[PDB]
Amino acid sequence: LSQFKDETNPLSSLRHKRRISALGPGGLTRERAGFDVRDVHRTHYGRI
Amino acid sequence: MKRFARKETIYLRGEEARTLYRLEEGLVRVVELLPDGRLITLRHVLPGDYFGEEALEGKAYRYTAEAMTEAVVQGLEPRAMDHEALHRVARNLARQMRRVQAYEAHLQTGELRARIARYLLFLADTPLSARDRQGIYVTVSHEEIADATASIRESVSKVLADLRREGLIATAYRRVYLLDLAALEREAGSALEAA
Amino acid sequence: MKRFARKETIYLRGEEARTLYRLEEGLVRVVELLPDGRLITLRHVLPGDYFGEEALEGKAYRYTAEAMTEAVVQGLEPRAMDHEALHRVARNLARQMRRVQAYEAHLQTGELRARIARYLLFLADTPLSARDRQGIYVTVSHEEIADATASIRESVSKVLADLRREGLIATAYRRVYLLDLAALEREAGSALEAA
Amino acid sequence: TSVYIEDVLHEFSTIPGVKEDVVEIILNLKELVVRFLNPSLQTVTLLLKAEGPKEVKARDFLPVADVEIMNPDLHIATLEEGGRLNMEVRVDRGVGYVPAEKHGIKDRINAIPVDAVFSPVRRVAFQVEDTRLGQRTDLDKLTLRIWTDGSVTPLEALNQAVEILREHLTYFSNPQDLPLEELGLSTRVLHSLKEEGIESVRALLALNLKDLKNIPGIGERSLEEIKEALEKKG
Amino acid sequence: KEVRKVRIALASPEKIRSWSYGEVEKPETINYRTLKPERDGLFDERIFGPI
Amino acid sequence: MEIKRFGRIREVIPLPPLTEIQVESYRRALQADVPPEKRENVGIQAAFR
Amino acid sequence: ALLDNGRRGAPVTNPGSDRPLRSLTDILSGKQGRFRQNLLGKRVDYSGRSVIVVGPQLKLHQCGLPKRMALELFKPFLLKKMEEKGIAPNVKAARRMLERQRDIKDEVWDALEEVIHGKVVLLNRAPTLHRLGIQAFQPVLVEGQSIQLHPLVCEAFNADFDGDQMAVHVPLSSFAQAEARIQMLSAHNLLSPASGEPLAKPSRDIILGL
Amino acid sequence: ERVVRDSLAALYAEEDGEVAKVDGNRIVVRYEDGRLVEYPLRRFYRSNQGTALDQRPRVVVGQRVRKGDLLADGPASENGFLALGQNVLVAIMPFDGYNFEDAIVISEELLKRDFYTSIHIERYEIEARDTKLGPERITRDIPHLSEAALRDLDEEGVVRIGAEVKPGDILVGRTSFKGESEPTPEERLLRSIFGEKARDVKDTSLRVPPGEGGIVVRTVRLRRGDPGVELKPGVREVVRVYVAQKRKLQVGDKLANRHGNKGVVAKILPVEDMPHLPDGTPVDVILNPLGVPSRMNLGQILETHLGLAGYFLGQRYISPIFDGAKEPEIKELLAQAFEVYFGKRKGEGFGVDKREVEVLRRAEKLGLVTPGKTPEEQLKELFLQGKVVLYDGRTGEPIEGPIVVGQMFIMKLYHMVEDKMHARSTGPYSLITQQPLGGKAQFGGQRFGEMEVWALEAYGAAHTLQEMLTLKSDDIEGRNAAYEAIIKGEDVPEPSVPESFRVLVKELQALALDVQTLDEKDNPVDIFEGLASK
Amino acid sequence: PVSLETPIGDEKDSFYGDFIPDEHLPSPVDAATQSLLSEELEKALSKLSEREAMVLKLRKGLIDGREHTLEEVGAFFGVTRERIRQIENKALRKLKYHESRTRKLRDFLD
Amino acid sequence: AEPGIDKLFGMVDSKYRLTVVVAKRAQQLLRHGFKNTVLEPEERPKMQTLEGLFDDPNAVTWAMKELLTGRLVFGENLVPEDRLQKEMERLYPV
Amino acid sequence: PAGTGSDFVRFTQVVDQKTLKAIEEARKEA
Amino acid sequence: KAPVFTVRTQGREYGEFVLEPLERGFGVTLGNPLRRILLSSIPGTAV
RNA sequence: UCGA
Ligand SMILES: [Mg+2]
Repeated sequence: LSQFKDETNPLSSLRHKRRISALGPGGLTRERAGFDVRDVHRTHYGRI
Repeated sequence: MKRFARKETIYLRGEEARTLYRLEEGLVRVVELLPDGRLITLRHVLPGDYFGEEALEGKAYRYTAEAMTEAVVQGLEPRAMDHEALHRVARNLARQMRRVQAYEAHLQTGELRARIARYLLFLADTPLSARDRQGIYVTVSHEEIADATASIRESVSKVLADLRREGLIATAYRRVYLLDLAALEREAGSALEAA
Repeated sequence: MKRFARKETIYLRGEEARTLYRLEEGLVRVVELLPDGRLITLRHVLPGDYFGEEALEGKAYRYTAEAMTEAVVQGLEPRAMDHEALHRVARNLARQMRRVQAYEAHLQTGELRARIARYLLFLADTPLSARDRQGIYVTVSHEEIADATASIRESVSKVLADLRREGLIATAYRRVYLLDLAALEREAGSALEAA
Repeated sequence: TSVYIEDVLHEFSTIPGVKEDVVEIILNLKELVVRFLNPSLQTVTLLLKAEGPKEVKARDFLPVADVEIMNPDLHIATLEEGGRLNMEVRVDRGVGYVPAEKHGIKDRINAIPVDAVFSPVRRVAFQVEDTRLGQRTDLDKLTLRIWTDGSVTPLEALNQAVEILREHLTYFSNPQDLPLEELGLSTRVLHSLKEEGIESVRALLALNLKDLKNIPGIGERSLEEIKEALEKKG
Repeated sequence: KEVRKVRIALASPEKIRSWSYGEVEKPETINYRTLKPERDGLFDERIFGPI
Repeated sequence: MEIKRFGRIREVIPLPPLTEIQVESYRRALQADVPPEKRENVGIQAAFR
Repeated sequence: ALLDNGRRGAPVTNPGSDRPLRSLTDILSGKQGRFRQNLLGKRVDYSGRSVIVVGPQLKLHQCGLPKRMALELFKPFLLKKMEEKGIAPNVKAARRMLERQRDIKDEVWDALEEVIHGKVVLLNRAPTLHRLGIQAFQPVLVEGQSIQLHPLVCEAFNADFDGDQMAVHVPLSSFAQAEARIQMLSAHNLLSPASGEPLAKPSRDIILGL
Repeated sequence: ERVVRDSLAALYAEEDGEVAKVDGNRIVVRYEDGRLVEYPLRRFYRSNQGTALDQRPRVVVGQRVRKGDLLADGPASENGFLALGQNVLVAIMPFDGYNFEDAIVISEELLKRDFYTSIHIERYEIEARDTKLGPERITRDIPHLSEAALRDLDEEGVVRIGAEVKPGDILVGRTSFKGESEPTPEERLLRSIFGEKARDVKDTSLRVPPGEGGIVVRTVRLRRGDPGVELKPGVREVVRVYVAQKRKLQVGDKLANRHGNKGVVAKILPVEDMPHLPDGTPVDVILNPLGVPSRMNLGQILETHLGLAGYFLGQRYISPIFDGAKEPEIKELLAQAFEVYFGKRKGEGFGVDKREVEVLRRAEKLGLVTPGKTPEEQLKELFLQGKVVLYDGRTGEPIEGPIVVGQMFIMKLYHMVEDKMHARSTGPYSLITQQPLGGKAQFGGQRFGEMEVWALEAYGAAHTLQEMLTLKSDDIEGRNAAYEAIIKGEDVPEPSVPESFRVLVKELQALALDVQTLDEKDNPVDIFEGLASK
Repeated sequence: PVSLETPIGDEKDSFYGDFIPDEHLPSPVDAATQSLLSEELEKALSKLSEREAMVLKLRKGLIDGREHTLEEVGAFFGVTRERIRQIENKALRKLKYHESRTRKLRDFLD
Repeated sequence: AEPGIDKLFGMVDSKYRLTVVVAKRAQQLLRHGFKNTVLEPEERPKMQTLEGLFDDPNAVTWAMKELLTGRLVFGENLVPEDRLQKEMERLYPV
Repeated sequence: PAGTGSDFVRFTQVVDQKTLKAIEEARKEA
Repeated sequence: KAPVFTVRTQGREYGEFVLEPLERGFGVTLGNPLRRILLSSIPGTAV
């Protein structure tokens, strides 16, 4: 979850700080994640 | 800046003359190698002297430069010299011309004994010389003396042996001690330009 | 600018070196007079070469310059030379260093016969040479040959007489014709740098 | 084609007292239009020295003979109190567009090569309109509109263009001296003749009797070989 | 000779000992000071050959 | 130069601080600008407790 | 643990790490195992890679190959050629000369043109789904750092120019060169091995114009 | 604006006040409070991805500023607004197949005026440490090197600031004490022939990798025993050299817009070859229309139209998400723009062109304009559709139909050919596998994987495949003999057993499995060649 | 020490040891260089007479792998030490001259 | 496309046999220095240098053209290898 | 064992008519 | 330098004319006007 | 984490 900062331009780092990952320790692996988790939920409206 | 060991060469004949050199410390010899294998000393490069002169006019070195002692030399780019540098080079080259012509005269003046005495006295005024209890001395081989007295090793060794029997000099380990400066001076007749 | 006749001197040893010279036409010799009275040729100055170099470093000339032919020389003031002139002087002095070292090597290489052949072949490439029906020739005396071959007149005359009897050369009136270039080339072995 | 600014080592440097960076300064210098009055003049070095709270324009360049600045109102750099701008720019004559990497021109060590936009012509448009010569209709009327930077005149540019086109049209006309070093002559001949300011048989031919024999290296042994060479080719 | 076949089979302790150029009697690898391999160790030159 | 903006939708509030998701989180975590006696039981404090 | 770690019970790890130690079994098997990584495939010499660019002016059997890339790929051949021509005394000097980029003169480029004459190179694009994922092209040296690809083969590679990259390989032997020029040449493979239908065919802009 | 403001890259004024000083390096502001605050500016700093982050002052000395007013612009920003690229004049049309499959054609004019030019800085590092063989030293004195090679190095061996370095050039000089070894008899004879003693130290100098290089903008040196600095154990000194380069847009570079349209630059044409407006204005970028319909991103088209309107009206627009400028208003703006684009010409004393008449004919044949209207009215009708008359710069003849031309915002992405171009003849190999390394940074070779092998098998190219599996990889004797053969002009020799197979065999032996290579007579064949059995 | 199997990246696709070169085994270039050196050495030695070439080969270990001393080479040719050292020196000198002329072996001096 | 590739495929029952013939012939040409060619001085493949027309260095091109001429004979068990090699070294030394 | 590596086409020999005839004469005179 | 102009003709009905080398862009600069003139302005006869 |  600690990543090398992406600072090609201000928007890059700005976006990087606002990103949300389902991976990492205490979370999904890539094989664990099926359709249910990657899908766009109706509740994502205004949030994700 | 670059340091060279004894018998190590700074540059070889026929090799690209891209660099001009100035001797900072030690003694360098400029020599020519014949097909028959005979080596001849053409001139002596002393501290402050410029050599590798071929870099100023040609494309390749015509003669071989060999360090006779531990030597410190400075590399220089010919095309990058200012008025002052060219002045120093000109003056020094003139000095080396005078000394090489005097050396020319020396090579054809007097018998082998005189030439050997004169060369020893000359080396006495070079970085090839030093001093201890036994007296002043020069670190030089019989082969080099032969190369710089227009003769071969054997005869030089003979004459040096004569001088040992006469008490003028003493020798061991490529090291020759000049015991009687007056006698050597008388034998040489005329002195050789040391600068 | 000044013209000099054969055997006339441009400057003498021990005289004030206020003037630098450049040879425009002819052939000049730089020589030294030894205590025994022997005259020795130290180096050859060809058209375009700078001599009287002592003016650039010292106060007086150290050696004597004698014209071997009708010669045209140009006087120059050392302190009034620009960058280009200093460049030319450096290049030419380097060339003369190379040639005087080659001459040095020549003086100690081979027997009298070989040295004489080599010197004749060298002179063949100088303003001292010319050609007619009999063939190519050089205008030079036995004495001068002795001065430039580390020998004495008599021996030179003897060797030249041998070469004349063998048909390699012919001589009269200080004038030597080279009849067999190939044979002379073989006698000399290695050529002497003419440029 | 080149720019040197005092105490400035490279293009990415920054100058104390000056607002604009070096890159921006060079960028501004790219807009400079320089007119050479002398047709034989192929290069000029302009010098500029300014300081204090002033906005440096093109006029501030030290005037040079036969050199006219067409756009003296062009801004270069804004200077502050204690700000000092001392620079030399090299302007050359050329054609087309030559990038900095291509020419690599440096008057001195700290000199910065500049992208060279040589073409004085800013814009070219042409209009074709209907016209009639009494009896024949649908005839063409050609109008050429040319915008330039002022260094060359539109008429001059047009004339040069037409001349180029004509000269190129001439190429449809025709349907369808060796180096001595290679000649194989004597080694002494090679070295001497070469380093004697000549490298060909043409020059050897130019060398008259009071020239060839004057050479320090050349004598009679050389003349032999030379003659032989002239016997092989004629 | 040309390789036409590759056989795979279990290896007897005898065969394993025939492969072996020596026994590794020590857990040591290389000396911390000299950096040279330790004798009878995993990197011993006496067993596996000269460096 | 002129700037002409379209759209009739009036937003009653401006965009939130974009890095607040980081800033406020870490600020809450450290409680550095909060005097020790007035600290809430959260973050580092909660860890110690 | 030594033979097969993790096989039975909890995998033994180094101190201060959750990473299981790598045993012989792990070395032998798996995507990273000896078989799939180093045996059924390998990293290779005389290979390169770059971004692809459309080459409409190219012939079907040609591709644009950057001069620097070709200089590296054919480097030994170039050394030999530089030895044949008087550019260098020997191979060592030629290499010493190629080491510095500023020591490179214009005759060596001509030499490089001489070297690659009649020879072909292999272009590859991942994923390589069928045999046309690799094709042979006669290289035409071009300025620039981009590889130029012929349009017609774009379908077989499923290649496009949104930043796709391709790899280049140099067949060394006379046999390999023969195989590439005869069997693997793009112009010699015009039909799909699957359907028998033409693979190299007009598409996009070509179809549009016609 | 808000993105730039929250980004913190750009600099703003804290309170109301007056600007005291404006410099390249700093800006001093005097506020209402009377307090004098000095803000230093970040100049040419190297980001994580090697892009240059630098701030430029947008204010002048003595300027009155308010609270929250812009003082200095950050990187990738223009007057406080986000600048991710440049605004270019784009034409949507195929061009000689150079636009094929999303490829992009650009004008050299872009390079001329320094559009899409970017600054990039790379960081190089080298350590000199204590060894058991003696200390590593960073020095200008490097064995067997000419003065030409050491030219740009200072007394200490570090390259001088402002020097131009190219591949092969020395950045930091370093010598390391040679490991002990016995010279071959050949080396003995050579040493004797030249009469030169073999030097104790070896040249370990840090050099510029292939494809890189530029101008040296900074040098940092950290020694041992100097105040404020301490390195890891064993390390005497560390030197860092920062090299920057000006990158012009070139063939192979990647461009993209905000609508998902992306493509690589395949061709840079001279201005005379570029399609142009009747008034002589050449376009900048040529985009293929084939990319639009399948991708279904129509935003770029509207951006092109509104960009045209803005190009002629000399203004910019703000179109909010989902509530923006709709078609009618854009048509209106297009009319207002057409007035300037045409009315000017008519005032200049010029009428409609013949080729414009022909194009209009073909246009009414396409049903784009209504038949019977004047040429001017028809040109206006086309201009309202975002299409204009375009002339082919090569022929001078117009394009047979009206073409969409307008201002588009296009960005230059981080993927550039200069970074990605790589090639390898021979080089470093792996420890265990003896196969070439991976990656450009290690000077590695390309991976020939399972599927590639499948391809070669399907081609029936057996000797090529064998080359891949042996001579170009882990066959040591094979690759040596191959290199020697190629440099000697000989044909390559028959390959040998790949080392990874021997590794496989020994690893299987470690698992107590006996793997035996057999001949046709089932007799053992030794692939270890006298080495592995007693 | 650190594990060679230390993972690089968040994928299991790469190891640290994969990025570590082998400095021990000589690269193709080195072998080629040595071979060319031997061949140029033979080329240069073909100038010399058979006896003085055999001398050099015996002294420098090109033959039999061992360096014979002046006494052993002399005993092999049945001649006095000083003489064999003299012809060795002369041979080496001629080698220096031929080298100065041809410049063939200079590039192998690295 | 390679010149006469269809006709070359015509001469063989298998493309791979064509490849083998071409490769081996190229090896012969390289080994013997092209002096064993079946081509005529006007049939020799040319390459344009800066100087002018020179002999094509590529042996595969040579082999393919030679094959196209028809003057070459290819097959299995035509002659023992040693005898072939020695007769070739006798007719065209190295 | 496929393509040019297949045992079917692998052993194929090439020979020019001149050398072929030479070999033939050599084999006839034995 | 002055470009070479090469001509290869078959009878009186057909011809090929090569001009090389030319400066960049001049190929079509020369090529286009000649094409237009040859088709339009070359004098001839017709029924 | 990227690129295709
Ligand atoms: Mg793609």
